[PDB]
Amino acid sequence: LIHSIRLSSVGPGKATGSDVVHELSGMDLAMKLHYLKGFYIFRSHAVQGLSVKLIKESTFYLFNNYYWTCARLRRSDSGRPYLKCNDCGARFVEAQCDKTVDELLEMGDYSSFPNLLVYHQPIGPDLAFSPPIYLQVTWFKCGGMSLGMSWAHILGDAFSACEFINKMGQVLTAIKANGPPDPISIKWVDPVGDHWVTANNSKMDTFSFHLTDSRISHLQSNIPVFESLCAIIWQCVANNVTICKKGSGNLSNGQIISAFQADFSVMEADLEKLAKVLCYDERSRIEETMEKGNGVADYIVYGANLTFVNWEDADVYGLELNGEKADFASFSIQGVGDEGAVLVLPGGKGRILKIILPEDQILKLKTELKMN
Amino acid sequence: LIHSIRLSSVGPGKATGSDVVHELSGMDLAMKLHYLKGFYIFRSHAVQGLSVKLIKESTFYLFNNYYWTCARLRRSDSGRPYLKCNDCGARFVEAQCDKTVDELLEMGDYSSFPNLLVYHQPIGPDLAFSPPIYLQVTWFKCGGMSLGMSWAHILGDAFSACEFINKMGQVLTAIKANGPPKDPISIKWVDPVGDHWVTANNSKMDTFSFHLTDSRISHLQSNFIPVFESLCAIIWQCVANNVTICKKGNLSNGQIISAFQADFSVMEADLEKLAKVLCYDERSRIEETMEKGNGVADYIVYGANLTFVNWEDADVYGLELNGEKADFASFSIQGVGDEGAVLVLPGGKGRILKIILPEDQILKLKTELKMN
Amino acid sequence: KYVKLGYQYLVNHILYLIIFIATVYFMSKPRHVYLVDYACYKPPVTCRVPFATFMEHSRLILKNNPKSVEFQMRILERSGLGEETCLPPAIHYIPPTPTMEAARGEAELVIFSAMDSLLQKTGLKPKDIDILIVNCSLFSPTPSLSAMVINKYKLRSNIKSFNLSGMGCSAGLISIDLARDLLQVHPNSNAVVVSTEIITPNYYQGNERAMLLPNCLFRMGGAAILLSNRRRNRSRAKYRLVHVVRTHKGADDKAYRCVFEEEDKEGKVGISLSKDLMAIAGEALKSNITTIGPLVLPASEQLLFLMTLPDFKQAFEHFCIHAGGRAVIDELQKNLQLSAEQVEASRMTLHRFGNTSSSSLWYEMSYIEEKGRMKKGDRVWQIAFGSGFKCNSAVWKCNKTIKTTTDNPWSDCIDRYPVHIPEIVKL
Amino acid sequence: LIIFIATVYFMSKPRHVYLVDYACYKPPVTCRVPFATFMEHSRLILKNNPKSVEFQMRILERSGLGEETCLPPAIHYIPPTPTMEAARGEAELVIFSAMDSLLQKTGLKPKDIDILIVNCSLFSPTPSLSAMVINKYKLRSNIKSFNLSGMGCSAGLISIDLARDLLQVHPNSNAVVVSTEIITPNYYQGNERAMLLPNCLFRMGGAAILLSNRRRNRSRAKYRLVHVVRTHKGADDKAYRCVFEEEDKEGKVGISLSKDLMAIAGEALKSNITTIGPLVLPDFKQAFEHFCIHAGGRAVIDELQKNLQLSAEQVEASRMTLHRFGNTSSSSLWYEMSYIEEKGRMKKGDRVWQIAFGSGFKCNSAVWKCNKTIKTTTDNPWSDCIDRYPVHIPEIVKL
Ligand SMILES: CCCCCCCCCCCCCCCC
Ligand SMILES: CCCCCCCCCCCC
Repeated sequence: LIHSIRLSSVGPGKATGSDVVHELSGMDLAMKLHYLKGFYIFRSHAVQGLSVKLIKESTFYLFNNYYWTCARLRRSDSGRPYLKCNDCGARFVEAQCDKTVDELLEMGDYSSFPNLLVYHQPIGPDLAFSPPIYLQVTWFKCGGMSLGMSWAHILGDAFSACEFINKMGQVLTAIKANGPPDPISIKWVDPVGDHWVTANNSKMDTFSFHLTDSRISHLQSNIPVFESLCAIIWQCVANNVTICKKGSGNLSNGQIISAFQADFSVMEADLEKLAKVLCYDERSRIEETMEKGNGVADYIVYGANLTFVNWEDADVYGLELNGEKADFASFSIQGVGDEGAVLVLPGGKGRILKIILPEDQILKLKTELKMN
Repeated sequence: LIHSIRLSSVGPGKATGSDVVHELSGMDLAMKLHYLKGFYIFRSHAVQGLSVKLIKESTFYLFNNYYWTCARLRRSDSGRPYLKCNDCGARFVEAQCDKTVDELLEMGDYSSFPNLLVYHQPIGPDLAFSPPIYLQVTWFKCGGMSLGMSWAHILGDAFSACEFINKMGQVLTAIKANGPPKDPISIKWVDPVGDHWVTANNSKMDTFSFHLTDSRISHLQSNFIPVFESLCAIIWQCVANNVTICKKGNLSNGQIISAFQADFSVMEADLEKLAKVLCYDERSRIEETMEKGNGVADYIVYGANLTFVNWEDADVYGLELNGEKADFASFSIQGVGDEGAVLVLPGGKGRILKIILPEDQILKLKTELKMN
Repeated sequence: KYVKLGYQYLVNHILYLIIFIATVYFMSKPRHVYLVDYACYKPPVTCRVPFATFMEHSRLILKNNPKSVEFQMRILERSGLGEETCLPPAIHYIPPTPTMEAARGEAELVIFSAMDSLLQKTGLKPKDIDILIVNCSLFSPTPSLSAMVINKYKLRSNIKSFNLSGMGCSAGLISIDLARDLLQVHPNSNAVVVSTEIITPNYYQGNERAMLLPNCLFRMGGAAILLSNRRRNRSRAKYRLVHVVRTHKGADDKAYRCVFEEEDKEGKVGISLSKDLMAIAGEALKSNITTIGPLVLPASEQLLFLMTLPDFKQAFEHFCIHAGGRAVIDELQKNLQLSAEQVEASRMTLHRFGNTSSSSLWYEMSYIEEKGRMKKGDRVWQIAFGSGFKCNSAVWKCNKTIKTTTDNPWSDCIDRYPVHIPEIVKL
Repeated sequence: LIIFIATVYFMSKPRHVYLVDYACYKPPVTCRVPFATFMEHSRLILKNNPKSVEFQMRILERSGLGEETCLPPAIHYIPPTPTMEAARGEAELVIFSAMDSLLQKTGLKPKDIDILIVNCSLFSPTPSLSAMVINKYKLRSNIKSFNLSGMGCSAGLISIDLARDLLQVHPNSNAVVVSTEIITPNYYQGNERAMLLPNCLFRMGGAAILLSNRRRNRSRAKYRLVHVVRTHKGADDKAYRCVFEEEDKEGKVGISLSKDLMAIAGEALKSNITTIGPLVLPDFKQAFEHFCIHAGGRAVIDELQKNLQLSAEQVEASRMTLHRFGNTSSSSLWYEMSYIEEKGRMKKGDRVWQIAFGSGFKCNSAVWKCNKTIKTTTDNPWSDCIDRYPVHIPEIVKL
């Protein structure tokens, strides 16, 4: 499917100076085992006039503002990791696809897109030589182009990654036009050393589906859209529950994390019960927990307690090449604990729900939704 | 055993000139399905200070006298083959052997030596691009050297090939010293082969070599100049009608070839009787039948009947490098007919007997001969 | 021996009714050769190669040869290179795949950029170029690089074009000397000298430690120089060529083989460096200095030397030591007792642009010019060295005080570049 | 009044440049490659490309090459395996043989060589070939050495012109010019037809020439250089790209020739003649006794003979050099010269016009004058075949 893969490096066009570092906060360290995969697919009309040279130049000018995303991980004497800004760069991948964009979008099974259009390698087992950003550009027969990013969650959250990609697009356009410029939401896991990967007892699988405005309104028979959908999926999955929404340019993990522990029967509960539960910030607790460990202990956020993620506010379609939005853009989490996760993404009139569980639970959920 | 094989071409140092040809007689055409494989093995002492460059130079100066051995086969208007002396050359092969000369000379039977130390390809299926001579030089780990030659029988007989190799050695030494200078019964008609001159056998021909000493010769003679005659009689009795004898009579097919049809049963015949019938030339009739076919018909000499070849007088140990004869030299025929052949070679005071027969008959003879 | 060469040349140099005495001199004097101007190529920031990226790519490429990676780390830690040195695009891929298309692209980019800058600076018309000399050591396509320039700029059919290849990093001064002679022969003519090293074919794809140092040190760069003997250029010329001294230690077997292109055990071509490269370099530099001493030293120093049978800081105002290695600059500074400010241009050029083979002298000249330190009448000594172990030297005299400009390779970094270069760069 | 009219002329007079002698490399018979062997090796190598073999057959049939041209040892193996070691060995062999012959026949001491110019188009090791010569013969440290590379088959006359200028600058000096083409790295290992023609024609050869401006060589010199004219057609895109080194679809490097190549050559030649007509003419062929046309192709010799109305005797040296040695690149002109000297046809005062052409389509020519009647010798590459060599060359050589 994908052939002619070429690797190289990009990075800041301006040296940042020696001795520059970048501290990782408690939230950054609590997300060190998670990654973001985001891919955009454009047709030949939008990518007209673009070549790998232009994209590389735009990335070189983009990383001047995000030089720390090209840094490498070191460990202090106390063992707390940090980013040393040596301008090592981000990994750049060029790929070819024998299919066309029209053919690729006419498959229905988009579940393989994150694995083929995005190049991902975990940080480690040697921290000092693991880039936190992988960018892949794939060229199709019809002339369309795919842009995939693997983004280490230490750098920031999904909104930060979307801002980064939008800035890349803006810089490309500018170059073309004007010339060069105790908490519950986290779970302690067995130490992973320098290999930052989420360990899973079972084989996790992802299943995604789109819901329209009519479906959401009908399900809402009992702001409220996200809560109601979370309640529906929570009831079908059926104690600990985690929610993860947007907070209130700069790259940061500015995401509101909350958790609730329910000593009641979720299995047999009214929908309004779970809705009131969900709609009625744990940054401080996580910060203190990670500070008391000097950043050496390892925790996972996603998949800790059936995480719910609200990316309907994410600018997943903010990348405009030649003033045209991507034909199809999507985002997902790489690395999710056993409890799995649910992701809400901004579709059209409705929302796109991605659900990550063990395969047997995936089949059970598909059976449960076969009539609901 | 043999690795690092490199092919090349050698030939006359002086241009032969345009329109030069070389005619093939009736004997040459009758011999065209047979080839001679010879090889010589020298220890590291004899070939000291002898590189491939020197051997190639000596061959370049040798082929001036034998330019027609570098010719290529053509067919005239009537279809009679001849040799166009276009100086296309002879094939040269360079090979390496991990073993040493001592290991090779102390590993039992030398049955695979002709196959590995001699590079052989038949003439055809395209006559115009088939060299009649292949030379191969093998270098051993100890520093010893093997020289093998595959020689088309159209060029001459075993004595001619031995003279050619001895002249090669003489030229090499001189360059080192003074710098550069009625129906015939012996031949059987065979199915047409067109341009692929190979002897076709409806069986698996196999060889069997042994070293009858100067003592057992008299021991077998007492059972009843004609030494090879008595050996041929013994082998004829052991393998038991039609018999062929080849014996010694500038390169030419000068062999004296005779045949003797028999009516008395060979099995129940005295050894002296068979010796008498054996010891008591068919070139004229062979040439006449060849001319009656316009040189287009195909005939087989060796293996047409039970063939006995007398090479005891051939100068097998004639090649001298730095004044030292080959540690081990041997000659044999490739392309023997179904009937088989029995070659007698010199072993100093003794004889070496190479029998070529169908494998089952070889197994039978292995036991039949041991009784005497 | 080399003192004898210097004095032999000086005998034929100090030499340079009324009508006869005037004519016997005016018709035998050498023509003045003038460096009208020159342009240095400024590699784009998209080609920069920081230390960490180089070492990561080495770790990924030589994954099965840890000792080679360690050797490259040791070499590049003490090289004195900075974070802004550049390599051509083809070498940025994790396995580099050097093709002749990429080599031609890099050659066109560098050479055409330099030539465009030169023509814009001097107002020179292509039809006025009489001589063209191009020197690049390794890259040599069948239609010459000089032929490529002639095609690009449509030079005259009677252009005297020359392509010097395989002559190492000292061949820039060989080109300068050739232009000097050709301008002696041909009056009222212009010569253009292009000095460059295309890195894409120069890159070594094996893992032998003797062949990996050029990968660590050589970086992108190029220069185009306009020389003239026209009387009109005499006023606006930046420099006047005073001397060129050539030394060839190729007769000695050790010097001949100290930098040798050859295949390794795996059949990959690269430049092997000998263990005694430093001894050969010291001897060649000493021989060149001894030969040139008689031509530039004050008569006082020469008489002092002769009596006890000197100080070159008094013979020159500016020094341009080829940036072929930190150790060579160290040793020259130690032996000649040069101050930190007298080797500042060479060290800064090595830090900023790395080892640009034959064009580094012009980056050093640009560095001196952009600090406003090149005054009228100043004397500049350029010295270069390279394979065959040729060692060449040139002496220039500033013809007019040089005002700082903005179309130079140092324009965007000169305000800070007298920087501290640590002995060991920690990764 | 006499001084200002006499010394002005005497001081503005160019120095006389003399061809003291030259030596041509004689390839050994062990490197000989007849037509049949070339075609058989081509069949074995390009076994999967019958059309490439047919193209090479068609090219070599009408090439005008004989049976005694030579290729270096590395090219004799059925699949050639060119290595840098083999290229260095061939370069050393050819160049050292020619240099030894030159130093033996001139009596020139290596310490008396002031200028050394080496031109070889494709081969260019990091220690230049001039450095190799300096190391071999232990030349002076202040020698003016130059290595011209990538300038094609006309670069021999470029080397001659450079030596002429350097001898103008430097009085009482000797220049040695080594013109050669190493075939081992030149060989094309692919099967693209446009890049296969060079393999069919380029053969081993080399030349070492001693030039001087010393008065002691004014009487024993063979020739005096009269003129050198250079033409460059690189400004025209078609002429620039008509001989271009590049990779094929399989990534193998070779030299592609354009279909219009012949046309371009014609134009270049014409230009050169139009530039040298006013320098020698008082009808082009009546200004010269002898002609040396670079043996870069039978068709080019045919075209020049037709245009300049040359006779069979006047183009004899070029045709015989093409037949005997093939296309030896820049050294070709010196084999042809030797031919005229070996027939006893080079008399004092005779004018020789050499012309060469190559990549970028530079086209250069040189006019020499004979300084002394040259007697036949036995230390030249034609010695063992001159007595028969004015041979009949068939339009098509039948395999
Ligand atoms: C600031 C990021 C720059 C991204 C470009 C990096 C290019 C690296 C050049 C190739 C390094 C080769 C290392 C030696 C391998 C043997
Ligand atoms: C007489 C035979 C001498 C060896 C000829 C070798 C031919 C090599 C060149 C072929 C190139 C395809």
